Amino acid sequence: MAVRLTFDGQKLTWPGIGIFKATTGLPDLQWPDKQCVPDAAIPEGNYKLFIQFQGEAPIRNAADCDLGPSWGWSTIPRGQAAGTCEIYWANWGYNRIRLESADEKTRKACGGKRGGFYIHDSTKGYSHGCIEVEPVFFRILKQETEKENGEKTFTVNVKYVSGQQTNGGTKQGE
Amino acid sequence: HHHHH
Ligand code: MED
Repeated sequence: MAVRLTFDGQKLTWPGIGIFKATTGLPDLQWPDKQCVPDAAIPEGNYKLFIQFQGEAPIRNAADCDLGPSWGWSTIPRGQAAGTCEIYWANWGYNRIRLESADEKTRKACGGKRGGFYIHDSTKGYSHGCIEVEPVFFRILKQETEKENGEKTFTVNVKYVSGQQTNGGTKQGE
Repeated sequence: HHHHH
């Protein structure tokens, strides 16, 4: 399978399946014209998804509640397992998939000064310089990939066609 | 680091 997701600031599209609510940037930075500010909407371009499932995310510094980087699909320590880091790691969610710039224009965006991008399934209505997606995305990802046998290639193209706020309504409702 | 948490 080869899947080129698209993200327009409010919706993550899986062609042939459907649409997922999605959000990028901290509360005041959810704007295409702020995409080179740290923790703002992710820069436009092409990114590879690392969907290999690798279990729990590494913990770079538990004392500082600092998760390490990892190039795959990993889970977030939460609840009692996270201890006092729960409040911080709720901003990750329960799942994260690493992204990496995949071509020249994307690697050179913003002078190359931004990075550490992921798709993750927190329900905050914001993201610390990443893409927060409706949690069902990860259930569909698991179900679709576990019924295929060969190589599985996932990318996402980020393209803002509107100046509207890059918030897809992912904050937990009612 | 790109992130502190
Ligand atoms: C230290 S790189 C800037 C912060 C990172 N989270 C980003 O949004 O690109």
